[PDB]
Amino acid sequence: QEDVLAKELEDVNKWGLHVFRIAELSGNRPLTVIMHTIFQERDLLKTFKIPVDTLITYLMTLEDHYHADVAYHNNIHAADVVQSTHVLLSTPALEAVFTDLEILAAIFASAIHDVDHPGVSNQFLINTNSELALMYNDSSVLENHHLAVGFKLLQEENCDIFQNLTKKQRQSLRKMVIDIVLATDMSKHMNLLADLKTMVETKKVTVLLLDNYSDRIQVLQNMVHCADLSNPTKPLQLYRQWTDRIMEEFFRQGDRERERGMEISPMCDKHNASVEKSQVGFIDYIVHPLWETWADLVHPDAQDILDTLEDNREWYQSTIPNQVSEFISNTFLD
Ligand SMILES: CCc1nc(Nc2ccc(CC(N)=O)cc2)nc(-c2cccc(Cl)c2)n1
Ligand SMILES: [Mg+2]
Ligand SMILES: [Mg+2]
Ligand SMILES: [Zn+2]
Repeated sequence: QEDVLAKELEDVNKWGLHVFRIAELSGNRPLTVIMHTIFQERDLLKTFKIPVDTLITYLMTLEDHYHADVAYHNNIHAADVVQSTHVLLSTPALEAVFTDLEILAAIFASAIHDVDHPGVSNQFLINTNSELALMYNDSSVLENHHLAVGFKLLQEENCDIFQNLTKKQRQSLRKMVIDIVLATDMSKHMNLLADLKTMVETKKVTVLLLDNYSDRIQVLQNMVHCADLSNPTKPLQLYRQWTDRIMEEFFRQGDRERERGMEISPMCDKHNASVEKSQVGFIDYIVHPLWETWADLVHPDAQDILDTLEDNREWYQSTIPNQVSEFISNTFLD
């Protein structure tokens, strides 16, 4: 089994890693083994003097605080966004652009970005007056929680993977990670995309040239957001599993809504679902516009990702036997 797991991990730098197989082979530890592999490959243990046992202990605890019973927002998703961010960081157009600390920030933000997700949306938590929505005053409720948990876990026994960073490095990493994870709040999508467009319009090359924090952090925010919305750009066997998982999670939120006598949210009604038309809409109004802009920023590095996305759209279009539009307006606008 150890030999087979290592053969799968050989694809860690490739778009389309068999992350589900890795989850099976690791005894459901895809986040831990993927993060460890990535930390080794990028020499981040040596650079930031992170003891290996400390890394593993944090990683295992982080992974335990992802909910295994939640169908999509679980440790397998987290592992995937980590690995996708890892690949995007190595695109040719960004060679030598980011420091090691910025790289660590992006990867760490990706690892914690959904930790302790309950499998229901921000709008559900707000509308049911949940404890979390009360704690966070209705704004980026989940994302503020993921951050709080991700950092609090560093305080458990032998979990402080940032113990040998300088005070300035810790502060700077924490500021970046907060900015990145808050930008994963889906309601920020349109503003993020607008800002990414504007940056592409004024971009300078030599490989991209990024002069200031503001431009660098924008690119990292968008990167991780692209990684979070990367499933439809993956090989179709992977995409299809991610779609089945997200619909299961949504339909479960619908069932909770139904039991409380609430109006069933768009995309959450298992009795009135249009899975394939809804993916086509998601790709057309959200994922293709974002990834086309990312592809411009890194031109021509992301051409194959775009082509896969377009092929994957045709497949869902071809398997069709209020809701999309209401879901989009409520989810991706401020
Ligand atoms: C198969 C990949 C996938 N991922 C995401 N990601 C996503 C969208 C919204 C949220 C917020 C939430 N409701 O939890 C979270 C993730 N959304 C979808 C989706 C599904 C149906 C319809 C739409 Cl517009 C989007 N599909
Ligand atoms: Mg999230
Ligand atoms: Mg409580
Ligand atoms: Zn996510």
